[PDB]
Amino acid sequence: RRSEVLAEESIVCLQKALNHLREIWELIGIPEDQRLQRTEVVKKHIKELLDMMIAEEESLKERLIKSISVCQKELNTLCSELHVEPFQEEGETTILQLEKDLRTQVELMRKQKKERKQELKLLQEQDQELCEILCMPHYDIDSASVPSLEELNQFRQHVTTLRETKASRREEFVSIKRQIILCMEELDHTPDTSFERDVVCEDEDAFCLSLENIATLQKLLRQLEMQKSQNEAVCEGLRTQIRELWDRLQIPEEEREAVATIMSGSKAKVRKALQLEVDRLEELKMQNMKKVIEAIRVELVQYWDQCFYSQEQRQAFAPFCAEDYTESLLQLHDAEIVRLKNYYEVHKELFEGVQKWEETWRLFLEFERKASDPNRFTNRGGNLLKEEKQRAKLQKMLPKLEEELKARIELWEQEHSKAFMVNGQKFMEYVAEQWEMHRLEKERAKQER
Amino acid sequence: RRSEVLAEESIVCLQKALNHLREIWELIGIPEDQRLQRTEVVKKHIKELLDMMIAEEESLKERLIKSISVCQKELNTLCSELHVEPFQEEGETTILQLEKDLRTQVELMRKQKKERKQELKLLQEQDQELCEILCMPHYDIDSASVPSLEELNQFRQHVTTLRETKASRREEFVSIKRQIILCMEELDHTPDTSFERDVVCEDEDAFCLSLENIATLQKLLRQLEMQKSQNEAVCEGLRTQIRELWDRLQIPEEEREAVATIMSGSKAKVRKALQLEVDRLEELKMQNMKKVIEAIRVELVQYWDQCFYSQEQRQAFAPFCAEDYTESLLQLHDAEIVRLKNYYEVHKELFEGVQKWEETWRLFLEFERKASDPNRFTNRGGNLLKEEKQRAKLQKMLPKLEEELKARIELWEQEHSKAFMVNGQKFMEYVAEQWEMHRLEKE
Repeated sequence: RRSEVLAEESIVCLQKALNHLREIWELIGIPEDQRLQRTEVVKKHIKELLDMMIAEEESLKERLIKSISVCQKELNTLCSELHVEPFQEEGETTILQLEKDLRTQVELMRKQKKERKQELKLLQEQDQELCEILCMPHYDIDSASVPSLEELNQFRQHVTTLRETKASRREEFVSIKRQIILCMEELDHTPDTSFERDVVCEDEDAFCLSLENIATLQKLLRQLEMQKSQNEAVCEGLRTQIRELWDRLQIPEEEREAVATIMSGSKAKVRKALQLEVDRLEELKMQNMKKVIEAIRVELVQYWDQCFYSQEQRQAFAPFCAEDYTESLLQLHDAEIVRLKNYYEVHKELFEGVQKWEETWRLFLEFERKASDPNRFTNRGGNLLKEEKQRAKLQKMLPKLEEELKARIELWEQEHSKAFMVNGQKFMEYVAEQWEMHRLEKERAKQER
Repeated sequence: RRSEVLAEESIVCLQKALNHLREIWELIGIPEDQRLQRTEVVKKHIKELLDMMIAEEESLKERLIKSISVCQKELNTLCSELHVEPFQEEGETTILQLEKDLRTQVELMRKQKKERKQELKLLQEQDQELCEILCMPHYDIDSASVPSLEELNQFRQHVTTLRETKASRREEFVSIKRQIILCMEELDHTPDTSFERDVVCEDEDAFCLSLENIATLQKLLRQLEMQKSQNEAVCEGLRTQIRELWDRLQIPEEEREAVATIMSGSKAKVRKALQLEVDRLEELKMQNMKKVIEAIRVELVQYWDQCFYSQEQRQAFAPFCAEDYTESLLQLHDAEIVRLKNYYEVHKELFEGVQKWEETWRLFLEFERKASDPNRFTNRGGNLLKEEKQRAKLQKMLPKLEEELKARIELWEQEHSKAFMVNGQKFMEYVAEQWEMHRLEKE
């Protein structure tokens, strides 16, 4: 109302000024011509200014009103694209205020739109990122244009669940790697594969966490466990074989407790040591049986020096040589030597007398040689009579044997049959041949007397 | 009531405009703040403009008053100078019209001021120009400041009178110049003086028409006129002497006419010719008296033989033997020939007898000679008788003559006295002294 009064005040000012100008035009003489020529200037300036400001405001009405008319199309645009009810009031209803508020709400909803597009951009920046790793497809909108709150939250839950699954698969990767490492450390493997080097050495983050690479990881663990299982099986075999030779040989407590260290974790370089021990134990059995079989062969030689010996009867055997020691060899020697022992115990006295004859014979030859006077009396060993005295006893002992030996031999053929060889044939023929050489020596020495 | 109408018209326009603009401010919601601002803008600007208008009007009004004041004082001062005729118009004073009027009157007063001052300068210029030539004083001022109409009149009348005097001086100059010209023509002067040659040859406009050169001029004219008068007087004297010589001489009337042309003016030609004429006439007179004197001398010598003379008588008189032919000498010779002719004529009867005796005696000697020589008979002229007879007659006449003659010779010495001689002595003795020369010639 102050302005509405200041208007009337201005009018009053004008009227007063005009009155004054009319006064000073009277104090001095001034024609109506110059008076009108001076009032015309004032009216001109006035009209000019009035037209100026009134143009400013008249144009201003059109400006604000057009601004509103456009702004409403703009809001109807921005309330359709964005599912939100338009806002308004019913008091002012003031052109200025209405225009200002309309432009305000428009700017606001543009900020909203920009924020939605931006949020969408970030969501995409996470989506394309994660989908590359899990090898999952995205995402079917397909709107680089406009979104909605419902759709926004949908994609939000989508991404969050994606992060959940990604974290889970990451945990799986972690654990399985933690196991694979131990397996490779056990088998002493070292990767040597592009994939293996990725898993073990690239040390995250990797890889394409699609079901493919994961399945390959699982398969790798299965392979390491396969090799480990193989090791355990084989070395179980060896560990059991050493128990076999344990029981067969001796299995002492101390030795067993010693090898018990080797009776441990299969999957290593232990295998070589165990195979070494097996070859060593087999060789040990071979050499032990070698000692035993050698000994028994010596006993065979002794028992063949006890009776016998046709070298063809020595060759009547077979296990001589025997560079191979196939255990059963021992089982052969046992049989032959047992047979030989029993057979000896059967014809014991026979062979006893058989040696008795050669002993008595050689001795008797020595005594006859001493009695044949190589020097005698002058060069010999007294007593000289006792030598004859025993020579007689020997000479009595011989035919008692010869008759007793010719009996058992002739009895043996009836008992066993059918031939006889005693490093010569038969045996009493050798005897008679020795009696022959002796009696011939004596008959020839008799001519020397 | 028309400017007032347009004024109320503008008030209406303003009111309407304010109403409409306020209405626009009510339609569109203006929070009064901007209203109160804009109204302030309007009132401020308009009050500024109107105050500019008013201030301009006040400045111009006060200025007009100042102009009226200055022009008023100025007009007082412009009324004092020249003539005090202030002018006032009754009716409507009217500030503007009064200013325009006072300004105009000031303009006109300045105008006639400059006009009268310039006219003063010009009048002084003419004044000096003329006063340089007429050599008159000027003027009684010079008071170059301010003139009055009356003073203008005084200077004017002064100049007019000066022009009159100038014209007069020039007229007299012309007349006297002409006269002097004719004078110098008469005597063939050829000016010769710086003044003479300015006057004659320079032929205007000079010299200084002062009292100086005018007095000098008239003095020169007096000199030349005196010269001419002297000359004419001399010529008149010559003419008079010539006339006197005419009266003294025979002077033919047919010879007195052609000599009238020479007796004219007083030119040097006339002068010289007159002098020559006089000299010629004096010489002629002298030669005439000469001829006459010589003639009288020969008449004397005619009479110096008839009775006279003797060497003493030849020495007697004879003053003329130097030829000074005056009228006095003429008179002398006249007296002598008169006295001589009379001395002879008085004794003419007494003088003839001498020649008679001498002739008679001479021829007597002739006859006495021819009658003595005896060779006569053979070689002489007859008649001898006549000869002898005549001789006898002679001897008869001779002594009878001497008788009648000796009576007159003694009678003359009885008068004037006392003796006479002729070529010695002589005379009557010589008469007888010849008879003895005959008487001795006979022995």
